[PDB]
Amino acid sequence: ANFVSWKSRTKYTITPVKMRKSGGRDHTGRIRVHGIGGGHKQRYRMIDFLRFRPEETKSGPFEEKVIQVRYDPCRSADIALVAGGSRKRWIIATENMQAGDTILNSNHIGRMAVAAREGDAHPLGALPVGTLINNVESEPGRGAQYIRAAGTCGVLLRKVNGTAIIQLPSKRQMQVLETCVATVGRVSNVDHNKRVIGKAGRNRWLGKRPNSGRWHRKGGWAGRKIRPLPPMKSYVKLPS
Amino acid sequence: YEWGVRSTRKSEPPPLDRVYEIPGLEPITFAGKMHFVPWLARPIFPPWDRGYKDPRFYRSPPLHEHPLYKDQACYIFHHRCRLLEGVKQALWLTKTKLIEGLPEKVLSLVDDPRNHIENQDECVLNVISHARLWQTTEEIPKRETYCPVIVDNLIQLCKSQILKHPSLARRICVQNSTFSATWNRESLLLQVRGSGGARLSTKDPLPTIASREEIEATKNHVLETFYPISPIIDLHECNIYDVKNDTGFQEGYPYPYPHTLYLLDKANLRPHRLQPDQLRAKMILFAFGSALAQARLLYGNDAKVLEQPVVVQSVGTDGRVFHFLVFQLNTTDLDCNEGVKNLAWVDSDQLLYQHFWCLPVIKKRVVVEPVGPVGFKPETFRKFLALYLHGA
Amino acid sequence: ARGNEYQPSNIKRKNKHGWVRRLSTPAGVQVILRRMLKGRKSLSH
Amino acid sequence: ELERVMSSLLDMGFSNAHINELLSVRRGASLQQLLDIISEFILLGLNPEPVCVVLKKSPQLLKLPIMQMRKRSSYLQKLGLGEGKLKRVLYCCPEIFTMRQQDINDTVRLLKEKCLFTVQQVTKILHSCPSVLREDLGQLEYKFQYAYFRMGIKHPDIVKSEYLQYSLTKIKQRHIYLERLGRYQTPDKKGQTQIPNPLLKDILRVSEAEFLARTACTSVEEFQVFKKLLAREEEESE
RNA sequence: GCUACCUAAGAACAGCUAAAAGAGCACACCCGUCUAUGUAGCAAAAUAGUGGGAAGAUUUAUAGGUAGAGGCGACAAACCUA
RNA sequence: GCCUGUUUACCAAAAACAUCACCUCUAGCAUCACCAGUAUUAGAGGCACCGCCU
RNA sequence: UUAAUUUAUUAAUGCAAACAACCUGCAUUAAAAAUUUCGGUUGGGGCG
Ligand SMILES: [Mg+2]
Ligand SMILES: [Mg+2]
Ligand SMILES: [Mg+2]
Ligand SMILES: [Mg+2]
Ligand SMILES: [Mg+2]
Ligand SMILES: [Mg+2]
Ligand SMILES: [Mg+2]
Ligand SMILES: [Mg+2]
Ligand SMILES: [Mg+2]
Repeated sequence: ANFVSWKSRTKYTITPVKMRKSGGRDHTGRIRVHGIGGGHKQRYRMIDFLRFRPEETKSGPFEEKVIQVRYDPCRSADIALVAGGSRKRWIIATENMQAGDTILNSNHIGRMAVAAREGDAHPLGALPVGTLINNVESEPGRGAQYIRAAGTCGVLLRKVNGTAIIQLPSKRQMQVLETCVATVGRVSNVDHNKRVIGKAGRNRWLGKRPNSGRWHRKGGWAGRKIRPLPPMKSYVKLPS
Repeated sequence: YEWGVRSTRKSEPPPLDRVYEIPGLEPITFAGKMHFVPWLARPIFPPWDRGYKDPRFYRSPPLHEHPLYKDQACYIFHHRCRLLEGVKQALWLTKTKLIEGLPEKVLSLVDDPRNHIENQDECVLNVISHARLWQTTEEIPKRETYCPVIVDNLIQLCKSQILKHPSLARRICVQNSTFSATWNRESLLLQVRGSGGARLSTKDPLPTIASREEIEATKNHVLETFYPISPIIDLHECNIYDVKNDTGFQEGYPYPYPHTLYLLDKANLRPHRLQPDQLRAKMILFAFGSALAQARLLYGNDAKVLEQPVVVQSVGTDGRVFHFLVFQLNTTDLDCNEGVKNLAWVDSDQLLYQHFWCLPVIKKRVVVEPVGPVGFKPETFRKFLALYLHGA
Repeated sequence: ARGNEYQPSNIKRKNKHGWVRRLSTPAGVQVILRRMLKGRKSLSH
Repeated sequence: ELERVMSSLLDMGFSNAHINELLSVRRGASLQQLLDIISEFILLGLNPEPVCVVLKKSPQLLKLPIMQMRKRSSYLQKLGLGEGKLKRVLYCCPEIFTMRQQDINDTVRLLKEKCLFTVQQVTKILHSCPSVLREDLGQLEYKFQYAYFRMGIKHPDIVKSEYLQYSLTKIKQRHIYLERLGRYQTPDKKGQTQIPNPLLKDILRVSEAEFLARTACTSVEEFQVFKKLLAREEEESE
């Protein structure tokens, strides 16, 4: 197929980008993921997941003003247009982020624990143990990848040496260098669980389509079965 | 995270043939064949020179080599720039103090009923109805059509006062005029390249509104600042620019003095339309730019407090909502935040009419709202007429 | 109900069976070569 | 330096008594290695005094390469053995950090693929009885299939009552005795039995006395004779 | 170029009732419940009446994509040029 | 059978399929699907809206 | 499908090979498959 990814834009921008739906299809044109197709046309707002991104020819901790908090069609979380210095960027909004609020993005690992105010980003080394966090990086400067969905919140479980133990929302422990940045608080749109789809049409609007033949293997779906050993073959299906 | 996936990035050229790595021998390529063959070496073609020269096949040089390129980056405000902080940002950029409401000097010009137009409300209602309903064979005219129409018809209605005011003969509304003004603000050099439209030029400069005492009183006022938003935000940071002050006209032009800048936000789509605050900011910046170009043309290119302040008006409208501005530039010493400050009187969100019903709404076969404007406000047209009559 | 499976459109015809698409693959080139060998008046569509 | 190590151990929750105990425990182990090992152990969620007890019991852990120690700790965290879970594991079988990654992985893969145990069930089994890791493959599969097919037990019950902890010899000795006595019946194709079978706690958890008095209702002499007979039967079969 | 699903960018949806609805009645439009006709027929699946939906998980034009043990499938082994 | 929908083009429109709702299982993660997403997420399977008594 | 035959291919491991990644060869276990078959007598079928 003549499929070229829509994710071709190279320069970050605030303008929503026209994104092409896939239908669950590979670049080969064959269905790779079932149950995807249609839905409301959407525009993609490029999220800057690296909260500590000091502006060009600038460095050090910087503050930013929350211009607005907006619904994002491409996420469970709602996003925040936030402006600092002479630039604007989209970030993931925390639970109580409001328009006009101020946000701190620092790389400073203070000797003492920094007062953790919801919404600001500090290196994990600077946070008190037991603080709720989100938008957690795996490596310093990689960019947030974990705890990004609406209402999610990891816990800074431990800090020893230069390594911090985080409890991901799946209640799995993760080891990250304490120099990696995370933002304080739980992600916004905390009521995303309680939303009721109500009707099949709403899922169709969200772009989920009812799809069958999801396995493509001979015989379709087949649950795993325990293959009895030769000694145990005599007891597999004992008649009544 | 890097933007732009590999599959969309330009493909890496195929590796060079190993024959090119062997020093002593000349590879045999398909260059002589004048066409590709897969079993011969790929030629290394020298770059082609005569290409990016033809006018229809031209490549501009890199920005570094352009004549007006400058290492110091100017911040330009053009017609399609939307200030984040709006009026506050414009006030900081222009070193201006805001005053709510139009000045009494201009507001009094319409208090007496002699200046009131005969059949004023009837004519204004006809203008609104023509712009919004009767303009075209189409049932509902779009904003791109009814904003310029409403502005031009209101201007004609005001110009009809030439009977009472013969001084109105010494003015003309020019279109597509473009001005440019540069000035410094705390080592930041800002330019305004105002294009807009409908510059009302007069043969005589407008009288100053603020007295010497008020201009000096502006010293105490502190210029409001916003943090962490820099005042530069949403201004085009450009290294290619011209620091010349252009008033938009050749020397010797009759009607040299700007009187009113009519800015109209006629975009059909709300996202393409300025917010009211951003429109007021654009009005402030364009009035300041025209006033500054006039000041640099008259009293030379010297930063100083103006002995004779330059007054420029502006009306910024979306077709329904109007904003009126009188800007007094009384200082070309903009770099410092201290001293006498320019001052702008702004009247905001003066809506000519609340809503217009192009179709008669019918509920249960009963006409509820008749066709036409609802909530028409003659006061806004009074203010418009006052601004037009100022200086006459 | 059936029989009208052909809903003509010259864009689809040329894009599906045209000379350029035939030459775009080695298999289609062999299609054209077979038609030339047979002596077809119309090599492609 | 010893200064840095002492400051770190003053941090991390360790008291001076345990710090001195561990310093004495050092069998030519560099202070840097000891600090790294203790740091990894408390990263795994283990408290300072269980860390001290474990290092006392098995000083060999301090000899582990830090790369291997970190890899094993990450693997255990992925397997879910962490915080208070790792404590009883490091007591019952402290050699998990010394076992081969391949051995642990193949035990887990046998439990999941060839035995159809959920991830949570695998974590519960490892937490309850780490002797499964010591137990060789093949034998473990035979034990599980004995529970599943011949005994008619399901995964939730096999996990609830730590069937995999008990020895295969004991399991067969009791189950075959019950079956030949007729007090235990393999569930049919429908999964039903004429009489409800005794519970696995009543079969394996209890001692021989109550096992023969309440579940089997037979005599200890008869049970001993049956055990010897079953040993002969197994030897002849194999 | 049928059909199934998808992609891009379009278009259509009277009137009444109701009021922001996978709402009601009912045109266009889509479908195909029942009956009759037809059965080499007008038709290799139609006609007439009746009936279901008809602002939506709708219908639909255009261009593109997925290819045979493969595709596609709100699974009927349905559909992929009778 | 929860509902509106879908299906055997051409003998079956249904109680069948789907469906909101719920449950189970799997997955700690970047530059071609999932997804420019990150466990309130994604994928798969089951069941049947809902509500009550145990 | 607990019919027979395979595991070429993938996925895991192991051992060699190249000095961790990656890759080659040889094994073992799986997944996915592939190929192939359906003796005779007894109204038929079950159990024979
Ligand atoms: Mg068609
Ligand atoms: Mg309608
Ligand atoms: Mg309806
Ligand atoms: Mg369908
Ligand atoms: Mg079926
Ligand atoms: Mg139904
Ligand atoms: Mg229905
Ligand atoms: Mg049919
Ligand atoms: Mg039918």
